[PDB]
Amino acid sequence: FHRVDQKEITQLSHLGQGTRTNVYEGRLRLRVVLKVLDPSHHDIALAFYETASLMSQVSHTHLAFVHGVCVRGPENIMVTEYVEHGPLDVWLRRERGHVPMAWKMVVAQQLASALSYLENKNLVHGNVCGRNILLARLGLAEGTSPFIKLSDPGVGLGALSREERVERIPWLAPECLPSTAMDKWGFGATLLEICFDGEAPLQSRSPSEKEHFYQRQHRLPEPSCPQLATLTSQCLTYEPTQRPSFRTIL
Amino acid sequence: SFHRVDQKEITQLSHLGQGTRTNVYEGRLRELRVVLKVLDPSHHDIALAFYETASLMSQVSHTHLAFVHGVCVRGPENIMVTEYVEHGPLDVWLRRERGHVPMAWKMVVAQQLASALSYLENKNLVHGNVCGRNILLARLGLAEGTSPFIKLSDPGVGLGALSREERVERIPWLAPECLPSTAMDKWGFGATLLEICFDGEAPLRSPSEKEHFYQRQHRLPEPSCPQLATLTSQCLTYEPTQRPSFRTILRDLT
Ligand SMILES: CNC(=O)c1cnc(Nc2ccc(F)cn2)cc1Nc1ccccc1C(N)=O
Ligand SMILES: CNC(=O)c1cnc(Nc2ccc(F)cn2)cc1Nc1ccccc1C(N)=O
Repeated sequence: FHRVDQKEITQLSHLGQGTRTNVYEGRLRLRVVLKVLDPSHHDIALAFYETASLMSQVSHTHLAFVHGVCVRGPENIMVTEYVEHGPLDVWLRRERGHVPMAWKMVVAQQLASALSYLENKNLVHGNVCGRNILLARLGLAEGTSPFIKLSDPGVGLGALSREERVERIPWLAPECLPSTAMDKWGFGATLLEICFDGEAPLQSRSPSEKEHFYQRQHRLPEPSCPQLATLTSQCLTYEPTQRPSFRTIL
Repeated sequence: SFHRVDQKEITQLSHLGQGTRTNVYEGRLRELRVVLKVLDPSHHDIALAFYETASLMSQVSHTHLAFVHGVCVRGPENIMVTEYVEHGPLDVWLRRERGHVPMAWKMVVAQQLASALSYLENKNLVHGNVCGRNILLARLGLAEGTSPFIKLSDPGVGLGALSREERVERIPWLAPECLPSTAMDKWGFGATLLEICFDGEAPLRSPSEKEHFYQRQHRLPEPSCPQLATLTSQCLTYEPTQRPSFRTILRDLT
């Protein structure tokens, strides 16, 4: 990745928080988003640099751009693309009950296209969820279509604690609780989240209840949209090898 | 004239901005995404000028003119239900993108605006409120890379119903002969080309200073873009009859 000097960036409004990060709007000497990692252990910083490296070596219409990394004292900052309308799950909740099925199907194909590209290069995202799908275009006007970008996955999944992995249920693949196959589960859980207008299954459950659900191999709900019922059931199987490829899904 | 929309058919969503005696909101029409132009509580003569705009826009059809769905009366509020475009007003977008809007992009917008105005001129219809704020971006042409697409918004409350103070606030888009005809839209068009060339920074100042500028017949700046210098000078002439027709302007833009 490219090294960004702190003199080149300006930090502005707080947008949200990610795993061990704070997300801000900023400027790059361009409007950008700064993902500021908390003062962390070197294993976390390394997992953060690996994500920056991954995202800097890939290029796809539906993957967000990474400008580089800035080290500012104990803070590691990923300088990333600012996407106009921000996270999908937030927008879906605000528009609940008024998002058509045809709109949701365009998003699903766009996400599957980004993930087919990653699968073809044997690259793992590991954090596919509605919060990480950014809306570049809303597709609300007649004769327009939405346009998404999959955000970077942030701190790599391998560096997170068990508690953080439990917090990621139901997007977390069950084999990760104790491969590219994990993104098929994340994709399936995100399609459920989309079908339910940004209300993910198991959102009102405790960490203990979420861990129990996976330990007993309980299966996530069938979506309310019949067009994605078979696809989600095939993606949300506990046996990773039985999940379909993104070429097939797409 | 226009379709009547019952308030049960509309949902009022987020505030987008304000126009002359109006508040603009995003909305839904039973669904389609729309924009609701909510007129302030007004006298009957102001409401009538608002209905006249709704009637005008409902009787015309052009790919670069915004569609009007109809009018809803909600207590003392008159609401024009209009077409929603994804990216909003041109002047706002230009200021945010200042310094990286190429000249070829600005020329597509100019041709598209001249096309809408040639259509109105051919029907002897006056817009009276051509400005960057009223040019709506349906497409930026950036994600797909294929060029912008605009819609000229409705003119809102008819210019004839506004006060002198409101007309002075509309300088430099206001034609000077309107301070105390389709010719007025050439001036508005010319002032909008300047505004576009300057990345949404229009020329001109206090109301008194703007009124003096017109009283002394001072001429607006020459644009920084040499491709539109002659066209703007011809459109921004104080003698209305000396302004070129939109048929001519539209052929010159090719
Ligand atoms: C790689 N780039 C991004 O992740 C990114 C790009 N554009 C954004 N626009 C935006 C626009 C309006 C608004 F109100 C909020 N955000 C937000 C972004 N991140 C987030 C922002 C907040 C919470 C989570 C994320 C995240 N998943 O990182
Ligand atoms: C006839 N239809 C319209 O005029 C109209 C259509 N679509 C819009 N989309 C949009 C999308 C995102 C956003 F941030 C803001 N706007 C804005 C519109 N009006 C305006 C909105 C604000 C201020 C003035 C006008 C105006 N000139 O009336």
